Amino acid sequence: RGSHMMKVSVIGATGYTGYELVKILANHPEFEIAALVSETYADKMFSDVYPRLRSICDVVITGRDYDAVAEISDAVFLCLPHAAAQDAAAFFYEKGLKVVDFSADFRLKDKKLYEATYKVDHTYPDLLRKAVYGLPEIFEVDIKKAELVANPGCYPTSVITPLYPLLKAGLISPEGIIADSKSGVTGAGRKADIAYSFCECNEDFRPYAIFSHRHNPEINEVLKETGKETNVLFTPHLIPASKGIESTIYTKTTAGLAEISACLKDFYRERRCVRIYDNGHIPSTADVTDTNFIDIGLFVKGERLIIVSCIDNLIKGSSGMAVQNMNLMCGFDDTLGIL
Amino acid sequence: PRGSHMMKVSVIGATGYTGYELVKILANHPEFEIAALVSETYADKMFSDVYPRLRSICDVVITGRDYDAVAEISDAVFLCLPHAAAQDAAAFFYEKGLKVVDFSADFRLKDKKLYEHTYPDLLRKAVYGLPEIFEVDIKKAELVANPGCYPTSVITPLYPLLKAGLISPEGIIADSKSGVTGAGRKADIAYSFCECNEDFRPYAIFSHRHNPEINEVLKETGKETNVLFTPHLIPASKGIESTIYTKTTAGLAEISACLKDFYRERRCVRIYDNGHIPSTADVTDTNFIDIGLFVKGERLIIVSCIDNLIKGSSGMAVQNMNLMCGFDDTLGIL
Ligand code: NA
Ligand code: NA
Repeated sequence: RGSHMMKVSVIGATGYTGYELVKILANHPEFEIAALVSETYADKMFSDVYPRLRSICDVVITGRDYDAVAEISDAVFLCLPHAAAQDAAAFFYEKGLKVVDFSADFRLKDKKLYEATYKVDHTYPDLLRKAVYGLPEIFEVDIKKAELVANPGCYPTSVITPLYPLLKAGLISPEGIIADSKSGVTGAGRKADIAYSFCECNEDFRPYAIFSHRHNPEINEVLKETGKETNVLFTPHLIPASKGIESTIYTKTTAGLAEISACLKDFYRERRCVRIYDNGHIPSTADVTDTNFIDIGLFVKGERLIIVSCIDNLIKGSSGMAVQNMNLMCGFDDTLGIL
Repeated sequence: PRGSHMMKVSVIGATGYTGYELVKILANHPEFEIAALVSETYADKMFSDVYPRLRSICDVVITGRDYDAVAEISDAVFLCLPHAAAQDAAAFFYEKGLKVVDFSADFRLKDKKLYEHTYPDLLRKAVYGLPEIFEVDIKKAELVANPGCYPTSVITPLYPLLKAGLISPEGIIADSKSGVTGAGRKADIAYSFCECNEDFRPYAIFSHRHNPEINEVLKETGKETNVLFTPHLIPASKGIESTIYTKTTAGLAEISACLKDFYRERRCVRIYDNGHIPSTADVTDTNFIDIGLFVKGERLIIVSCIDNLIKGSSGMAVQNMNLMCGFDDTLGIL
């Protein structure tokens, strides 16, 4: 209704995650957009860059003035790349804003692991200790008290969410897990690279980053929080489609389907974004594209458990989760303005 | 140009996507010459009425299912017929002395028990037509079962490694992905443009018919495997990629040496061990199988890519026919 209105800004607003985030913020009943920052498209209206939003979000894009942003905003979403994200997050944090950082810079509590993976130095160790990993259906208790939240990566969301309760309850082995995952091309971001051009990706399907994708350590670092050390092997693939992630996950269980289903449905019992199937239904990316849902299908044969996990990469894998995090930091329901 | 060793060949069930790709290859083949193209649905239409891309290339008039007429004008026949029909046709042309390649599954598994099958005597005689492995058996046969498309991408890289004992036979996982042409020319809502476009999905979990095919054939290595196979539908027309997870004790150089030695004379097999990752666009519209190899500690990851309608079907079928007819297996392909 506007009674608990808060001003929110987006830094790095013209990438694909910024577009999905603005779409949500525009219709959110308590967040009011204050600034949309992009150094490249400054002095243009957001609807000049994204004409689909003409007459819905016509806010004039401004340049990088962080003092300007802090003085007009209660909260900021950072869609910046690494390193720049650290400086901005640190600035807006001490100014007293609520901060959601899309980047990886504050996700990994282990500083050397970060520097080794991202090949850049981490210069805010105390802030790194304070940041909360933004998986709303798992770490809600901690997010509600946070002022700095590291938004999870898109592939880690699709793999962590179904595995977390089963590891913690001891129903699957922590060793030998294979996640064979596939994403739409929007996962590369708004890029001019030849490798992301239409003619190179259209009709093509490929693995990439074999034994080397920066999300594999994130998955295993977070799942350690279940009390069990994991060695998930993660391999991504590029789908000739704009949006959508599917993860096929292979595990070993001593339990039967009924117990595995009860563990997941009990753990996610109040979480409207989590849709769990145990009846033979197979999630596909079209079931979750343009939604904030995560769909999980369960299949058991003997000791083999296969999990199919689907999300929209830009919404449950990024912007929608970012708004759930912001909702939670602001005292709102996690699904406010979402579903 | 007609060749000095010309032979006549017919195609039964010619108007599906496998028949289309097969006709493309036959029309350019320097020795095979098309005699009949049979399709009860499109009889009395020219092949290029169904596939206008082939206009002025293959304008052969399609005929109905009169198998005596085919046998009288053909030295050999390709059967792209559905289950059961394929059994009677292959029994007929075998009696009449024709070389036969059957695209269906009805003659792939020697063990009748897995099928449950009429013609059990004939089932004994059918040869599994994986040309880069069973060449010996193929040349001496009169009935070949063309292998399935997914088994082709998975058996081919795993066979030598199991035989040489370089990977474990237990615990192998094949996570495989295919273009929609793998469903054949069908009027099903599930295969419509609007249902498949922009969508990606696993299917047939724990239940795809190609998965016992993979394991039955790999038993010929001397190893009892339990390959877990899961297929997925790509929103693209053609192409298979198989990501294969194995356990090895051997190093990259040894695994590579095994594969490149076992396939050293086989021009359709392209093996990479240098970090190059194959993609479906590298093999689409070709008869190549591209294999990438990746080792970390005890983990071997294999990436295997084919055109599902050519190397996984029609181009392989012409390899099998070439071999049965005394030609080099890549004649008219490379
Ligand atoms: Na709003
Ligand atoms: Na020809």
